[PDB]
Amino acid sequence: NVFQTRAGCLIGAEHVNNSYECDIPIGAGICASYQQSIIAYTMSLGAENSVAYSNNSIAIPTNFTISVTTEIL
Amino acid sequence: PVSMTKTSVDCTMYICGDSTECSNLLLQYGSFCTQLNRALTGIAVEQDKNTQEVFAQVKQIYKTPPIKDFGGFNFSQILPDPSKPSKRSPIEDLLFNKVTFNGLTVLPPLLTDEMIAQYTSALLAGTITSGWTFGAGPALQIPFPMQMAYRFNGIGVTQNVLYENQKLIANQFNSAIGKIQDSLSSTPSALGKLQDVVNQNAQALNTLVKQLSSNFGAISSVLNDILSRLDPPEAEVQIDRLITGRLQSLQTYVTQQLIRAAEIRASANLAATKMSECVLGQSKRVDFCGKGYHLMSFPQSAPHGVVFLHVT
Amino acid sequence: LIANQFNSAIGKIQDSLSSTPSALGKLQDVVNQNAQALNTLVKQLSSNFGAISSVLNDILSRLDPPEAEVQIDRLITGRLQSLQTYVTQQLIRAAEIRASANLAATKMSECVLGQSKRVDFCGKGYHLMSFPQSAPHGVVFLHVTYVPAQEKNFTTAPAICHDGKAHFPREGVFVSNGTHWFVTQRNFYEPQIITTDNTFVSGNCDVVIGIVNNTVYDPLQPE
Ligand SMILES: *[C@@H]1O[C@H](CO)[C@@H](O[C@@H]2O[C@H](CO)[C@@H](O)[C@H](O)[C@H]2NC(C)=O)[C@H](O)[C@H]1NC(C)=O
Ligand SMILES: *[C@@H]1O[C@H](CO)[C@@H](O[C@@H]2O[C@H](CO)[C@@H](O)[C@H](O)[C@H]2NC(C)=O)[C@H](O)[C@H]1NC(C)=O
Ligand SMILES: *[C@@H]1O[C@H](CO)[C@@H](O[C@@H]2O[C@H](CO)[C@@H](O)[C@H](O)[C@H]2NC(C)=O)[C@H](O)[C@H]1NC(C)=O
Ligand SMILES: *[C@@H]1O[C@H](CO)[C@@H](O[C@@H]2O[C@H](CO)[C@@H](O)[C@H](O)[C@H]2NC(C)=O)[C@H](O)[C@H]1NC(C)=O
Ligand SMILES: *[C@@H]1O[C@H](CO)[C@@H](O)[C@H](O)[C@H]1NC(C)=O
Ligand SMILES: *[C@@H]1O[C@H](CO)[C@@H](O)[C@H](O)[C@H]1NC(C)=O
Ligand SMILES: *[C@@H]1O[C@H](CO)[C@@H](O)[C@H](O)[C@H]1NC(C)=O
Repeated sequence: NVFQTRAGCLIGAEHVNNSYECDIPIGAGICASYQQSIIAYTMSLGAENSVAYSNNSIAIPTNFTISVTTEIL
Repeated sequence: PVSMTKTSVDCTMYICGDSTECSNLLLQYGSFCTQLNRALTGIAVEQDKNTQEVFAQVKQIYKTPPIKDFGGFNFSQILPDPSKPSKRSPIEDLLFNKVTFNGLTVLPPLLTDEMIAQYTSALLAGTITSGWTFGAGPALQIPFPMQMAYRFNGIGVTQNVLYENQKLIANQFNSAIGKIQDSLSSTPSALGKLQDVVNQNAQALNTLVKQLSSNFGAISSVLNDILSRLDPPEAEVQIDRLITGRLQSLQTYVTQQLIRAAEIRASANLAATKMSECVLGQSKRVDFCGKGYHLMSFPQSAPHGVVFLHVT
Repeated sequence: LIANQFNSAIGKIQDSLSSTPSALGKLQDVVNQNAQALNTLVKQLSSNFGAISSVLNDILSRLDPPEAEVQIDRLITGRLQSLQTYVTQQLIRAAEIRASANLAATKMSECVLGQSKRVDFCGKGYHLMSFPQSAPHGVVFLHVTYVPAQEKNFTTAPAICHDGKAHFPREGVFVSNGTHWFVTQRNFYEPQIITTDNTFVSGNCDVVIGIVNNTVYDPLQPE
């Protein structure tokens, strides 16, 4: 309905607890996206990851992929 | 420096205020400040692009293990401090403490300082726990002394030197890390580069505001005085001079902002390159990642900028 | 397998370029900016700038020179100001495009004409090679890179103690599969027997921290 942010306030968007990749930047960590209505949330920087570290543990790849990507200039 | 403050300046409120007659006269000049508003908005978007390109280079948010024992090396000065209500490292806190209408608006940045600190923490944890692997695919854990042995091997020194002088090298690293904080705290001119950007933007805004009190040949610098003292057929003559002066001042401000934004974008591209090469890997380029043979780098967020700790 | 992966990657890249209209947004952005600047410059010709009319022919055929001079001067001032604004914007955009072109030339020199050790300069991963491709007012680089995958856990030691001496890996790294010890390259798991031709000796077993006991094979002992 009505949500108050740091970049002003937003009317017509439903504020949620969830977090997704930013779709429409609003500001101050707030982003909006269409799901069916318009939602406003706090953008997530990425999936949580915690690599297991000990003084004597190593990880070595056993297999590989050849990847081709495009860069436009 | 990475980004500068996002400023949005409105035509009709700055040149004419809330005067309908002045707006009707301003319509005769065409779409000059549709262009001006567009340029300022483009600069505002480019600032968020700069911050995204510098800090948002890693996908996952890596975390350091709860037990922090890296074979004598300790990163307490660069890892986030949970005691403070900011989740900033002590050096980041010192950096954040060292740096000090008329239609003008300041748009908040897309990424808050806490989110930039989370990005910096993710990069630091990835570098500590997996070396340069996490920047080129999956994050493969490696013991920190073994990683430093690889980095020693990467500059033409056999890895047995590090193993035979491990605790000495750890002591030297810790001492230099502490001296970085002492030098930053004891020198107020350390962060001059960021302060220059802040001062330049503030000076430009102050001059733009102070241009509103210039007569420009009119009988008065206040539009309400001209409206309250004259009839339309004579007041339009004075309002025309005021409009000309204020429009040309706004154009000067927009041009200066475009050039300075080009400066800042160049600096942000350089910062992104340094984060990709000095931090996510080991660089063979001379003097690109500090004096001496590069071993590693540690990023630190700063208000409107980035600070690299080049271990060499 | 590598050839099959390369061909599959090329096919996927072609399909992604074909099926996504937002892939080439940079060149489209440049074209749109230039076209819109030209449109604004042309539309500026329909503004009076305070004159009686925005058409020079009407002013000329309606007024005598002594009184039409003021209107012509106002039109000249407005149009000159618009043209100067357009020229300054074009100069700034041209500087940006020149910077982008210098970056593209550097990428062509370092990624295509050779192999680059710079991280993330020629694509994400360990750069193998690159292929240039022409685009309207631009260049598209196809970065072929090596991405490791399917890693697994190993117990590693900094050195191997044998005959009261410390052995360090010459090229790879010491790993353990649970009971035995091998030496393998860092970017690929190819375990091998720890011999004297893939390790070097430096000092005794009292200085290195975490050194473990194991037997170092000698290729000369059988004979
Ligand atoms: C390394 O990766 C490739 C694919 O990236 C694997 O190839 C697959 O092998 C399985 C098992 O034979 C086949 O069913 C798939 O069709 C193969 N895929 C491709 C694209 O060729 C390969 O097996 C992996 N190597 C190992 C030892 O696991
Ligand atoms: C990591 O180095 C830091 C340097 O700040 C050490 O932190 C200080 O440790 C002393 C005792 O050695 C305490 O009196 C201080 O209060 C500590 N400061 C802070 C901010 O915590 C830390 O002990 C070192 N860690 C290890 C494992 O040796
Ligand atoms: C670790 O590797 C060693 C060496 O390859 C393995 O020992 C082999 O085990 C197989 C299966 O039992 C036997 O057929 C071979 O003769 C063994 N080789 C030697 C040289 O003894 C060992 O099983 C592996 N351990 C684990 C836990 O995978
Ligand atoms: C690795 O082997 C060495 C010997 O090659 C072991 O060192 C022995 O340690 C015992 C117990 O302290 C002493 O009584 C012996 O005199 C030592 N021998 C030598 C030659 O120094 C060492 O303990 C072994 N390491 C492990 C972890 O078992
Ligand atoms: C979002 O989460 C907080 C958790 O502190 C909760 O109190 C709040 O009600 C949630 N918002 C909505 C709209 O449910
Ligand atoms: C290695 O073991 C750890 C133990 O916590 C586990 O989290 C991790 O997934 C394992 N790594 C691999 C590559 O399977
Ligand atoms: C790893 O940590 C354990 C726990 O303290 C310790 O006993 C072991 O020696 C450590 N290994 C190395 C190589 O430092």
